[PDB]
Amino acid sequence: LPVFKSLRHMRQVLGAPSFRMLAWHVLMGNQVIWKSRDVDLVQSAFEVLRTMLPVGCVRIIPYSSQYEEAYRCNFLGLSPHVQIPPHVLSSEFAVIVEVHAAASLSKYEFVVTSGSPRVGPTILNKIEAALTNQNLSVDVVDQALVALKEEWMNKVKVLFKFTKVPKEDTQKLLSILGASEEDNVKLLKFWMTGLS
Repeated sequence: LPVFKSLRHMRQVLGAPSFRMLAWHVLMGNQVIWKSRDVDLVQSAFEVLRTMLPVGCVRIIPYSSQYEEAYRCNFLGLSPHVQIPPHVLSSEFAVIVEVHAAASLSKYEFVVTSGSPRVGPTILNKIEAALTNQNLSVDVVDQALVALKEEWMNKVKVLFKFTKVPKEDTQKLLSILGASEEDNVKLLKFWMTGLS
């Protein structure tokens, strides 16, 4: 009963700024750390978050008793008293979500942190915007995410096929495809790991 049910639910619970920072890290392939007493809640978090990535981009250690580095996983679950190394705590390339009992999910308080820095990537804005509109049916949200994800994976394919070979050509192509901006370029690079 105390689990995340959707992206939208997760957004309601964590809050808008926190969700956006969390989602940006998921999308870019940065390490996502969840520290909780509750194994199932954490599993539900990952089940929800993974829907934002191509299935090939997911490497999960669901509930570890020690910190594991990024090469080990991009999704990491943790026991409550596990200690996170300083480089992680201050990293701009990881996000930590810590769950505690508070004084759906009312009994928990969530704190989301990351090393301090943005505008994109585009799929994030589009995803956040869909979650935002409370007038959206669940099926619409779900089907839109699938589509959005597919559109972005296609761009990855197009980009891979294209750079099988000037160099300024790539930016030009990307520009037509609406994917020239710095974050979009970073996302495509990461998403390419989800392809052979």
